[PDB]
Amino acid sequence: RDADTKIWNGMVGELVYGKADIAIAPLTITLVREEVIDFSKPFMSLGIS
Amino acid sequence: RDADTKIWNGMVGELVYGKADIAIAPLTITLVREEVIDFSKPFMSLGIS
Amino acid sequence: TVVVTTILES
Ligand SMILES: NS(=O)(=O)c1cc2c(cc1Cl)N[C@H]([C@H]1C[C@H]3C=C[C@@H]1C3)NS2(=O)=O
Repeated sequence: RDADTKIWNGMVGELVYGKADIAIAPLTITLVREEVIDFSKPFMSLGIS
Repeated sequence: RDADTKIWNGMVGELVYGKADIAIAPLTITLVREEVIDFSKPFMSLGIS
Repeated sequence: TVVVTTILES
């Protein structure tokens, strides 16, 4: 999110604003992304290393 | 699932059949369980060892 | 057809 204009960018913006249908991509499952688009059960696990 | 009877047992069986509201349990997210009950996002990661 | 968005990361 842009902090003031309150529009999404990126691939999450492409899904919210109807441009695309599915984001088969390394998109991290976060809280603030979950509220505006649904996420699958995660297909790959990772962490800080 | 029971074989030849098609009746769930156990903790999944209590949620499908309405006796329980929520399962805070070591309950493994699998395929056939997802078709009958919704899971949350995972809260621990593991494997068969 | 279905639009699959993704990004160019190896
Ligand atoms: N080998 S791996 O780390 O790429 C990997 C990682 C994961 C796998 C399977 C593999 Cl092979 N499945 C799990 C799945 C099982 C249930 C719990 C989370 C999803 C639904 N997600 S995961 O924990 O993100």
